[PDB]
Amino acid sequence: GHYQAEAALLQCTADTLADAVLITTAHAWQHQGKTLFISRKTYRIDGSGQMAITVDVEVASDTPHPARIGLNCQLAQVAERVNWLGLGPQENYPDRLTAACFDRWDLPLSDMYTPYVFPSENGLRCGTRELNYGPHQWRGDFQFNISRYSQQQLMETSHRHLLHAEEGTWLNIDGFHMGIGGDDSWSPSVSAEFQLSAGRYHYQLVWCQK
Amino acid sequence: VVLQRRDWENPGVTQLNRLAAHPPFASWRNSEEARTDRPSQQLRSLNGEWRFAWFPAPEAVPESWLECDLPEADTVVVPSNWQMHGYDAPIYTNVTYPITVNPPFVPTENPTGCYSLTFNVDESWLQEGQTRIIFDGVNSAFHLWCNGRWVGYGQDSRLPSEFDLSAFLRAGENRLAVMVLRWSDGSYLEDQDMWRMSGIFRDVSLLHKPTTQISDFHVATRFNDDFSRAVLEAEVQMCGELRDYLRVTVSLWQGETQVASGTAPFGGEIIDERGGYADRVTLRLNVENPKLWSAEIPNLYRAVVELHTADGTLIEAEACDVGFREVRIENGLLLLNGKPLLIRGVNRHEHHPLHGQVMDEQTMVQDILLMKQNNFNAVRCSHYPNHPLWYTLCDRYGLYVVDEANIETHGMVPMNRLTDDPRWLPAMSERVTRMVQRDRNHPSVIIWSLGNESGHGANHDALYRWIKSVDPSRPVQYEGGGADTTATDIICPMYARVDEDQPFPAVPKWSIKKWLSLPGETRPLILCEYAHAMGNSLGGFAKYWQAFRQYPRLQGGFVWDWVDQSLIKYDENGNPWSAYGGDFGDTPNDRQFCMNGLVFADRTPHPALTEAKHQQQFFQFRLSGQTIEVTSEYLFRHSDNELLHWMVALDGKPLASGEVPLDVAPQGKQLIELPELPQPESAGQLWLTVRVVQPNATAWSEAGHISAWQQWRLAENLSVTLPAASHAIPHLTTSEMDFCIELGNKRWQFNRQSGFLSQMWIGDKKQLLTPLRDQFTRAPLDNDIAVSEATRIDPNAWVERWKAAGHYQAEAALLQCTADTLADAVLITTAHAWQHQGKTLFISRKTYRIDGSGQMAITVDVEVASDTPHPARIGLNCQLAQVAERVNWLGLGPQENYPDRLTAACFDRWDLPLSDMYTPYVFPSENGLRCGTRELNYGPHQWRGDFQFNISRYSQQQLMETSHRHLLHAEEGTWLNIDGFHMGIGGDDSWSPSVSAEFQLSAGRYHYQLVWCQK
Ligand SMILES: OC[C@H]1O[C@@H](OC[C@H]2O[C@@H](O)[C@H](O)[C@@H](O)[C@@H]2O)[C@H](O)[C@@H](O)[C@H]1O
Ligand SMILES: [Mg+2]
Ligand SMILES: [Mg+2]
Ligand SMILES: [Mg+2]
Ligand SMILES: [Mg+2]
Ligand code: NA
Ligand code: NA
Ligand code: NA
Ligand code: NA
Ligand code: NA
Repeated sequence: GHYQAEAALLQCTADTLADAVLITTAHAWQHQGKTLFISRKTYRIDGSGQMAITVDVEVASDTPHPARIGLNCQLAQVAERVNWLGLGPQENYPDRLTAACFDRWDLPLSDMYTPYVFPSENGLRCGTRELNYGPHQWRGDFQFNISRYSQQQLMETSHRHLLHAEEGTWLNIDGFHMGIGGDDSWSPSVSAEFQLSAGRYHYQLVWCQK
Repeated sequence: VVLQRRDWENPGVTQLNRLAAHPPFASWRNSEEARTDRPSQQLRSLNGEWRFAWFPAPEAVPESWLECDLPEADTVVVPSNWQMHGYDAPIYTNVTYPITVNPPFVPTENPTGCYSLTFNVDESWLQEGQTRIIFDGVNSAFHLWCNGRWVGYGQDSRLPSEFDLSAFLRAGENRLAVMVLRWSDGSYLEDQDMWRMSGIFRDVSLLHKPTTQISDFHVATRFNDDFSRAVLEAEVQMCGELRDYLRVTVSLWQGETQVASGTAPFGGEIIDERGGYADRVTLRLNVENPKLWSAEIPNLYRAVVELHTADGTLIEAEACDVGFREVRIENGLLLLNGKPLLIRGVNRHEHHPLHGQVMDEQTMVQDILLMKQNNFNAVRCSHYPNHPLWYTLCDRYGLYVVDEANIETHGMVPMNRLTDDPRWLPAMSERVTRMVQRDRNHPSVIIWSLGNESGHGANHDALYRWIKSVDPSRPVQYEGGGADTTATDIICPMYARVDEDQPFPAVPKWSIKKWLSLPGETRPLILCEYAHAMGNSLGGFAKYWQAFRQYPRLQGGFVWDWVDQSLIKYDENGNPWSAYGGDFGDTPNDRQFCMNGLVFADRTPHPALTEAKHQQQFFQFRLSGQTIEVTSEYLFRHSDNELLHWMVALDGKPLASGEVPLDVAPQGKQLIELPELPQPESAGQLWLTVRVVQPNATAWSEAGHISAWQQWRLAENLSVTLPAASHAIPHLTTSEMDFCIELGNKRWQFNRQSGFLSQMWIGDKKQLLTPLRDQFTRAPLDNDIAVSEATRIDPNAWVERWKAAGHYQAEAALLQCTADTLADAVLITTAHAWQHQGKTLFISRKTYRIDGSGQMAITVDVEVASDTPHPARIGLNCQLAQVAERVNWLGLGPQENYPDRLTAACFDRWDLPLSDMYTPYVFPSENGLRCGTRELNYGPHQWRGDFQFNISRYSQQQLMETSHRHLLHAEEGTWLNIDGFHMGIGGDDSWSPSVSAEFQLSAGRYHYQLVWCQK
């Protein structure tokens, strides 16, 4: 029920600090009485404008290891370029990133999408410390993809020519992402060291304006 | 003549007047005594009280000593090593010879032990037949006199020397004089990494044989394809006068049943143009469906060899235990009785902490029992022939033995300088040939070894072929010169790693997996030494066993090694302490490098032993849904003394348990279907534990012995239900120097100059003696230190890199220390930089969140500079004020376990006395860690999370500064180390970096979280 599971709110509080506002949240994703994931976050917005998001996730040991642990949202902005400090310039995944180099990369938005004829998750870049898109900057240690196509649209479409640019830009920022495998394509082929099996996961992001 | 000839400085003379080697004799004059292995009146022990005098050199020995007792002499127990009686110091050196390397010469100051014995010989022993003396072990060379007359000379410390005394003895009182030299040319071949001692250290006895005697006999057993038929072949040799009326009978016995018998006159088959051996005969006995010998089932028969007259008068009888088994290498696999062995082996020196190198039955039995109880099936005689009883016990209890010649020339440059020299071939040959002649009839001996660490010389090739020629029944192995030379049937490296190559010039150690498939290579690989168990070690052990099980031609190895070579010394109050190299004034020395055991010298187990037991299990398990699949790794036995106990628990709380009898054929599988398990009410992780129990006692184990276990995680139910909001609210008191938080009779004090929780108060009672600080270092393990020779330092060793980077000197510098008030909590935020000489090694960012329930939530985020050596640990430490009796935890245990040595540990609720949370390694280091812990309880304290911890009365600082365990003092309160992360311990070897990459703290950024509350 990973594709069906809905977020249920456990906690949502706000506190005023010396030079910041702190929002604290907790969610559970459940499928037929079973808790698959728990997400606990703090958002800390300070006087400089930077929003620090600290995320701690629990994944039930007996549920299949998840494909990714991250956040997504649809930005209103459509910008021409994507600028990042991390692995590139081309698409790279945890078990396929040796070719990629760490550096400052700047590509048009369209290069951040790989037009596989059968559409799927694509265009990820790993080992990223800084991502820039229009006025937005994200900092941390994350994997990301960015495009005009949502994960849902990619999931529901069988041919690349039937894809349509959605309003704004879909951003997926992951703290962790499963390997892609490929020893073969007709059995589970992702190696254990690339499966998200740790049980507890932590990542932090800083979101600010350029 | 004796002084003039200096036979102890001539590798061309290794003996004078010594009798031929042979299998164990007792010269029974009663066949029934021979059958039942009862004592023999013809074999008398001379052990007990002898007289002894120490001299600095053989030139210092007064001539009168030959004729009568020195009044200056003392009375001492024999067998003994004279260093153990305090006459001079034992020397611990590893590679470097304890004498100047100048073959064949030894120092002129050559410690000389003068032993003598006045004893009675009855006339009946001298009127007829032959009286010989037997010295089973004399280190390192000796001259023998009897009633003042020179008898002979012997070398090789590890095999018996025998001399005919018939013409030297008189009726009544006789006197033996034995002049034992510490050093001789034989010492050049005796450079084993062990204490250098000397003396008459094995049994001394007298044996009476008739003039017409059995002088030798060899037992072979050959089989048909399915081992349903066997032929026992016994070759027998005689000395004395040949007569037509002489006969030999060989009988085979199964318990009290005679299964076969053969009789013949002397006279062998024609072997060449000059005829045959008139003084030998070969009897052949057919055996149908023999019971086969193995370590699994050590079935033994008894062979009795009788020399007699045609009309039935017995002259004498000899006998041995016979094990029907075949050892062969076929298609690259070592087979026993047609099945591929998986060698669960260990190297074992003959060592006792009180008695030195003197071995006794009790110590031997204790070692064998502990080995078998810990799933070992094989032992390597590192590096010399053992005390004869050892083989008899291995025959009877069931262990595979590698019998090894007493040859090690490690200290030579290059290592084969002597072994490639034809001048040293005679001396080397006697150490090989006399071992074979003695031990060839033992079923436990399955492999011959040419010695240890003597490079590869032409002499090895010659002696390899000699053994292959005289004994085709056993493979020959030898490691020197790169582990895969033409002098070895088995690729037998030492400390070759599983996946990692070590490409040393000329003698590389390939990954064992890679080694097998090198172009042209076809042999099986069995490590003669692996998993160096020095101190806190055996990291990565499971990696070897995973590989052994996956690759057919990887057939195991022998752990180095069984028992720590520590010796007992006494303090001023007579209290004993464990000593090592250098503690006896011995110099130069190699310090603690003599201690590499799975067990302490007194046979108390190190934590590593349990890891060995678990990985060497004979049953394998898989879980699929409700089904447990049990696979047998036995080759011969059905599981006829085994039952499976299963237990399902929820965070340590038993929910269901049952038992099923195991009925598994060798190599077979059994499926056990678990019953419907009731859903647990509470949240948490369900764990399945299975264990294999032996309901019945055996020769080697008690009833209820656990032989195997395994755990799996089952269903987990994550906690979604929030704690009911506590009504109380903590109060922050700010001052210039401190942030104080109060909640009832509870205070938390954070120093604002340092940025650490410097104190906690429960009422008016202090909880901390030292502030809670970050710790990134450990008191270095033997593996960390990585020294095999005290002189040499490896700049790549972990301790060296840590020291050079300033990890042990690093000073915390405060970056940020702030306090905030939330609706229902106080939030303290800190950041520290650890720096050495301008360079930042680590940054620690923390939050402490204290709520109304009195729980302190600590979040820690650490950055580690990518160019600093990976740190030993990422954690916190403090000295608690409390000293409590018990430590209680939910996590891996009960024993000490580390990230790369935790497979044996089980997740459960464990409760131990505080003292059991400290492992008393003789050389102190980081110790007592327990991993995968979710909850820890000590006195009033509780910590929750996912962490590793150790807890004890010794700081890392004291452990780092103290060279011997007995010098450690309990500190005030209790030192707690709680780690989010801890580096592997390594152990593949202990003289270079050995911690595998997946166990090094290389991630750059680390996060862990702890909750500290009062229980
Ligand atoms: O305790 C070590 C153990 O291992 C074997 O080899 C010893 C070791 O000594 C070091 O000085 C050398 O650098 C290294 O080449 C060698 O492996 C030996 O067979 C054992 O008897 C014992 O010393
Ligand atoms: Mg690369
Ligand atoms: Mg000599
Ligand atoms: Mg050596
Ligand atoms: Mg006895
Ligand atoms: Na699709
Ligand atoms: Na194997
Ligand atoms: Na050693
Ligand atoms: Na059974
Ligand atoms: Na120490």
